[PDB]
Amino acid sequence: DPAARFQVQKHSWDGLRSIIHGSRKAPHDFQFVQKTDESGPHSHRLYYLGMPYGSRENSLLYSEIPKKVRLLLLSWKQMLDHFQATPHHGVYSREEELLRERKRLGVFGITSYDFHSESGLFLFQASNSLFHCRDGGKNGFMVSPMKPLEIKTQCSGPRMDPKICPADPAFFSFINNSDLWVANIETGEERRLTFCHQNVLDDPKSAGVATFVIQEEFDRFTGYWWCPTASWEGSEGLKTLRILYEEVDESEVEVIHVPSPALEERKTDSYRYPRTGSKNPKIALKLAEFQTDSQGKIVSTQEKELVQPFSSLFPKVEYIARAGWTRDGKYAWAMFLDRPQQWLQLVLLPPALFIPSTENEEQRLASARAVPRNVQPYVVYEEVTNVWINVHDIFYPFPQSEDELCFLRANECKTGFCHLYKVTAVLKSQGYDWSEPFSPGEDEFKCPIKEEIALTSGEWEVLARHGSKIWVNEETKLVYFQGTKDTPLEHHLYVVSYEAAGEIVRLTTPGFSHSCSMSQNFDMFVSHYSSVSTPPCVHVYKLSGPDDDPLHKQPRFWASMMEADYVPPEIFHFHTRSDVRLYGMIYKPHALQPGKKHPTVLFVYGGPQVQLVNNSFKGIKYLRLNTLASLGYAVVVIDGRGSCQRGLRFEGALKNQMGQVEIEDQVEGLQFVAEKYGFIDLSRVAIHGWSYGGFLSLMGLIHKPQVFKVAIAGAPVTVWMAYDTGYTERYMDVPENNQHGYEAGSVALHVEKLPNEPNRLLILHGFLDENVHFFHTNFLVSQLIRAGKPYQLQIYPNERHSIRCPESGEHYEVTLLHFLQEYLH
Amino acid sequence: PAARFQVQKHSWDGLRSIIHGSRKKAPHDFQFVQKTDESGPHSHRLYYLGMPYGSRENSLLYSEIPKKVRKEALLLLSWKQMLDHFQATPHHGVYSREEELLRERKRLGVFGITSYDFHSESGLFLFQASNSLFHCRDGGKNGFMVSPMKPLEIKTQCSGPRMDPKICPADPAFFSFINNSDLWVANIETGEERRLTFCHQGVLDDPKSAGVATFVIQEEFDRFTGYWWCPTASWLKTLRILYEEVDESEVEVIHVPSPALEERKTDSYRYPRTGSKNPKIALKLAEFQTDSQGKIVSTQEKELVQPFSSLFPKVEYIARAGWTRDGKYAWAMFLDRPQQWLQLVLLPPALFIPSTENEEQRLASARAVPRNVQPYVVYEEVTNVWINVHDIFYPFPQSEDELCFLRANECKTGFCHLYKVTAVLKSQGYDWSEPFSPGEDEFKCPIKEEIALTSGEWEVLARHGSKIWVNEETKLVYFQGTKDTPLEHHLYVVSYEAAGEIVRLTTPGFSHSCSMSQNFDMFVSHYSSVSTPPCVHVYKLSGPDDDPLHKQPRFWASMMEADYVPPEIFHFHTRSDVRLYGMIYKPHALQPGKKHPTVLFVYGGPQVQLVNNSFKGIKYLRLNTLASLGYAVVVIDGRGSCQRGLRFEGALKNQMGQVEIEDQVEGLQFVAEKYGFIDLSRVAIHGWSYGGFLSLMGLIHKPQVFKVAIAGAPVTVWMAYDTGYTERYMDVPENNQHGYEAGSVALHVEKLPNEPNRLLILHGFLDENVHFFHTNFLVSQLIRAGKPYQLQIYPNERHSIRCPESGEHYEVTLLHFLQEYL
Ligand SMILES: *C(#N)[C]1[C][C](F)[C]N1C(=O)[C]([N])[C]1[C][C][C][C][C]1
Ligand SMILES: *C(#N)[C]1[C][C](F)[C]N1C(=O)[C]([N])[C]1[C][C][C][C][C]1
Repeated sequence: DPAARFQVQKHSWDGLRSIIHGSRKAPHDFQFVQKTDESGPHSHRLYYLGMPYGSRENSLLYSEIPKKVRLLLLSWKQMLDHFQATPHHGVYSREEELLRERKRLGVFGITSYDFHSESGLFLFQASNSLFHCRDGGKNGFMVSPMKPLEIKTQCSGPRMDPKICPADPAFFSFINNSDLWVANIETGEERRLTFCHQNVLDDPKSAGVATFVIQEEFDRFTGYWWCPTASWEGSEGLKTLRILYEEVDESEVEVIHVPSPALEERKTDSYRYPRTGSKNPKIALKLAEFQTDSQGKIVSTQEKELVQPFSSLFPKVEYIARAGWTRDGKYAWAMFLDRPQQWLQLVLLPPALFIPSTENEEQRLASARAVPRNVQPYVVYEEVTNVWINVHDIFYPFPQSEDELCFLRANECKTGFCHLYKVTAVLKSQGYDWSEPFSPGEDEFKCPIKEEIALTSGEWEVLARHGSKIWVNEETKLVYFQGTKDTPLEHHLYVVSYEAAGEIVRLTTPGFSHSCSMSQNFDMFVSHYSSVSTPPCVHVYKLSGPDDDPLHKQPRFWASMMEADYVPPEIFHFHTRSDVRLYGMIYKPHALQPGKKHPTVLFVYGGPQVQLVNNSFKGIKYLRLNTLASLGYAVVVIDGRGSCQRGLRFEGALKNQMGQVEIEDQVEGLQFVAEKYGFIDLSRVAIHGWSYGGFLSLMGLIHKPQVFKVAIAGAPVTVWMAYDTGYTERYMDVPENNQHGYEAGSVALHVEKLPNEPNRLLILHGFLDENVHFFHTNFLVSQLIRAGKPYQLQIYPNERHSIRCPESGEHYEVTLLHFLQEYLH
Repeated sequence: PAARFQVQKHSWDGLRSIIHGSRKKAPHDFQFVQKTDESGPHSHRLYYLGMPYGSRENSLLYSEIPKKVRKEALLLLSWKQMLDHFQATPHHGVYSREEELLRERKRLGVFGITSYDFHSESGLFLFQASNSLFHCRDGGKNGFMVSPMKPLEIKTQCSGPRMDPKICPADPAFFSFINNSDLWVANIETGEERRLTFCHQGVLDDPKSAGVATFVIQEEFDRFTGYWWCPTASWLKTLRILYEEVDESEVEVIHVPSPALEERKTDSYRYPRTGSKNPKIALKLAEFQTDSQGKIVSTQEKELVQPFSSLFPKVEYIARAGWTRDGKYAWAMFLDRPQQWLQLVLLPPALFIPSTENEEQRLASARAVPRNVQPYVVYEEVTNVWINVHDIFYPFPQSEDELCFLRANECKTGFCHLYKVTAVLKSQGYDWSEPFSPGEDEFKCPIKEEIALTSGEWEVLARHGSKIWVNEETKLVYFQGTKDTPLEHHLYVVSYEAAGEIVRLTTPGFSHSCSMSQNFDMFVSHYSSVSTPPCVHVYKLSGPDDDPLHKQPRFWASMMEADYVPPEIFHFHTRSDVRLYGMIYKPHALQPGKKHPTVLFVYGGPQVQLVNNSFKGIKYLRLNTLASLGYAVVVIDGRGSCQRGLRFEGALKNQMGQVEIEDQVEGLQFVAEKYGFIDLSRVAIHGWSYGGFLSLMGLIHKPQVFKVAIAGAPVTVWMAYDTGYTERYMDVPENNQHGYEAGSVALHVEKLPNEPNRLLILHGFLDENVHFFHTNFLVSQLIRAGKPYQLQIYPNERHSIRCPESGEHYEVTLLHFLQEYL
């Protein structure tokens, strides 16, 4: 009991600063391009985004893949010649900074780019502007880097979301001031295609734009999609180009004010923020045509809209999750969702279904009568559930060979795990009088399913979210994908035949988790892979073997791109009293002496769409947990029920009772860790997490005060009523439908249950947080004062939902160390 | 050793009960009205605003002053209600935005009726209540009631609040108000309403306003009104209103959070930061004609015959305005942007012509204005330090071609004193139809005489509601002042005819807040001392009518009477021989030889004196509570503080932060030697606003003196504070780079402590005076230097913690922070 309890060494504030300062002192976004020159030594050029160790910023790079190897390390050749993509002092525009928050982009420089393979044209944002360069194809392969040519513009403000036109690389598109524009890269000609935008709250219409809740909660960063092929309709031979697009009216969506980064100005910015229960934007898919002559001059432009309203045709639809087109350009498609997020629909939209917009009532019925009777929406798929629809990206339509459609689809709600299915929907025209107005039935456009074959199955998932995707080879009839079949703790690359659902073959080595990228030629892949114990590598594997059995191509290591007082944690697992396997992670105290009992930090997140505990390298993002361990803290992480990678039913334990299930699992994990490992002092446990983790830190202190001595709640969710529609309604329902659950899970309403003793609660929040508004902390403090309750608080004035600036970051870590040092006893 | 007194360490529940155990407005806004009835038993009815001990809200009250009182018994007057079971405070204490902000600008803590207007002959009372307007009739033609009457609400077609109600002096059938930043008028008898200005439309696109005091004018110049009734009618009959018209277009906007935290919205505010543009301003006139039936016939919008910017090129702020009692001239009190040059300017009504968009009509009216008519600059106060705005300006009626007036003047000698002045109004002759450029001293009247009525090393009180009363029969001016001592306000009287004997009418050993009968036969004094709680007594002025200067004030009757240990006032001299006054709370149940930990409670900015001889136990209960636990609490009025004249206050000029802490350290070291109980090893500095600023300056510049600092709502960056206050003491930023930087505590964060537990920051989130930005930007810079801090926010609080539950939490936190860390 006396000598048994390990006392942490108490440092001064400057001492802790030096400790934090001392502790702190990869290739992605790939494009495989084959070289058509047998006499040269290189088979491919691999293009990618990457940040070298010497460089400040992310940039466009390339490596040369050789034809024969005798351990190769590939050189990182620069593409742009001494180019600063990041603007002066890292100070982005408002639109571009907010895109970086919605995409969680910590890195400076070029973060997306667009590529067109045949022409070899690269298109990207840089310097709060647009830029381009040419390599490969007709332009040829460069040895030395080339300066990227800036694209001139008559538009004022930022040009967001550049995309090259697939049908014609002379053309490209962008968003300027919430409208769709198009332009000619060769001639410099620009043309505006939508006219939704003009002042501020007085200007609620926008076009080609994903709104806040769509970006943040549905992972869609665009609301326009190029048609992939061109028509040649007209009198005298003009070429037509199309863009499907989301139109938005935000009139009835509540406004909130968030402070500007320019603190000296003392202003806010206005923002359409749909809180749970309140109105989301009024939405529509519209179509935009434009014609071109043989000289590349944009002749005419047209605004088209659906022949009947979007709200009449699709009466139950609340959000457009995803959209695009078939590869031949025959149909546009969309992925729709109801407001509960328990009913999804994959809908085809023929171009003939769209007619020109006019304000005149006479003209619209003429164009409506001119639409063929056979033309209509075709609902090819319908996913339904008692839990919720997670949006899965995978939807690969095969080109038709009319009257049916074959496609691959990721589906979780059928069995409870996300799996690939091949589906044939039967397209049969009911015949519709589009001029006379129209009320659809409950299954109005629902295609019959001819067959639905399961390609994958089991107690494991195909990855289809947060950038995971399939690669489909139509020669060999194989679908390449990623998944958890080996284990929840490791991502792995698999291959399976979509023709014949037989043997799934694993192509990545076990004991590591893999983030993979395929050649469109299917001859080689990259895997950026890692483990808990080993830092990440990036290797190039060539798929080799006889062409008579392409399923069993043995992956042979070709070459490498990246290689290589930190002590890794140990994964463990355990069963709850209800027989549910939970995984956990422990960092042991460094230089441990058995028999000692050490104070413990329960690091938590615990919300949906995150798995903390898996077999990949943690020392980059979670260095602070190792730093804690270097001082003699036990650090424990538990993936409780709710967390992702374990299918729908595991996730679904949260449904309408957020806060209620999670802490019990965390307590069980903490008590398991106590019995297994001999070094936890349960008298000195601290709970700590950001966002949902801060919410859970507060729930731990409220419901389990004898378990947790202190709480360091970062950016916490204190009032579920103040969070958005998309996230909150999905897990917790609308507020009027779940009064008991909203109240029970709102930490601000249970402040009487928070401690009478001071030094047991530290709150942290970013002042500029536009995700979880500082209100949450403000309102928690308001209620803490009303109940007569002590608290400590730290603001980060130049910081949103994450602490990006290093000096702020170091200060955060020093404070945490001091709070634990002085008060965790 | 055993000598160091250690405070008893309580749990948080313990400190909460301590604070709750400790905590478990007087008659003001007086009107004397004589009873015109020899047979009846009462000489006067005294009307006033007041709040009984049982009652929640402030309300309109009266007492009956009897004709004879028994001199054996001490007679206590009854507080009779005017209104019959009336709630003046709106539902849940939730005022409108305009009305809540007026209560912040006035520091009005109390709920209910905070102002009212009275008309004496008719007996009409007019006042805001229930976010609406109300009236009742008593005295005069209406007669004197015994029991209370229900106040009649005034119906209106206006939407939103009706601000700033005033009865027309010339005709009590009429009254005025502000609705949506424009002047309106209405007839109380007939219910007819008429709008007179059209500056506001239907708030960034809509910058013009009429009849409105802007933010900096309310907050920094003590003017809460932008329109002034003419006191007489010309003859149908015309009635007049002088008004300030205002354009806020070029004034920067800032966003402050709304009280509705759930909304997560802000409110826009024209906030002129130091160096940036103040409003473009103007005096205009609004006339309206009435028939014998009380119908408003016609209305006219009038403007000065030449522009305001051409006539008065150097004038930046309109400090005050009004009219002469006969209605002959309007007048205004002007100021330059440095605030070192003031002008009292008379403005004849004939100088104003109808506004028209037609140039031909404007030149018709412009040619028609007489050549002899003009502005008359009757006074000019100028200084190297700054012009404090003094209210006192009494124009005598003209017994033409000259003007006698009384004027309070501080810049002449360095102390504020009464002078009788005769200006000669001689008409220079002006071609008003052609435009022209005034130079310096263009309209400067010659001074015939300027006689000093008062003089000495002491001040006449003329700010923050202080005023004179002038009796014209007896040729006496009654006033208030510090002639006896800086620590006590006292009532004096002196002849404006013959500048001779100043006679004191209030008893020494107390500080007095007085109000005179306009009949000069009796006064009220609301008075107190450091040792004794406040009383409100009625004194009758008695004696021979041939010698009115020596009327002996005899106590007539009383209105208000009354583990607290009062502090002890002291004084001492600096190394430079400047007398500073100070206050100490000794530790309760002191054992001499013990050395106790100490709280230096500080304010230290301009326009405040903390240390005087009046009761502190109401407003500074927390300082006694500190003392009850064994803290020494020391308060020092350093150089810069008010009540000491201009040169003492002027020690601040262009070096805020630099002089004040030295005087605080000197006072603290003096207190150490004199009183045997200060442990200088355990000294904390604590203050709000300027005090928080100084608490931070104490920690920066004297870290070996002060162990901890509890900075409340601090001024951390002088560049972020307003024009009116900052430019006056610290100049423009372009003119004082060295001083702005030296006095900005946010820029010297490297000098703040490396050790944690030495700095507690506190701030109201809804503070629209000292924006939360100040704390925010201090924290931002604390992070950049790698410096520890603790922080507390008040989410439902502006510049003051008004809500009691917030207040208790604030006090508990302070006790815990001191207990653990001092
Ligand atoms: C945090 N984290 C906040 C508040 C609430 F807990 C959810 N949340 C989010 O950031 C979500 N928008 C993210 C959804 C995508 C994957 C991570 C969480
Ligand atoms: C505080 N107090 C704030 C900041 C600074 F100290 C000045 N200040 C004020 O509120 C002033 N505008 C007041 C003027 C009238 C008398 C008291 C100070």
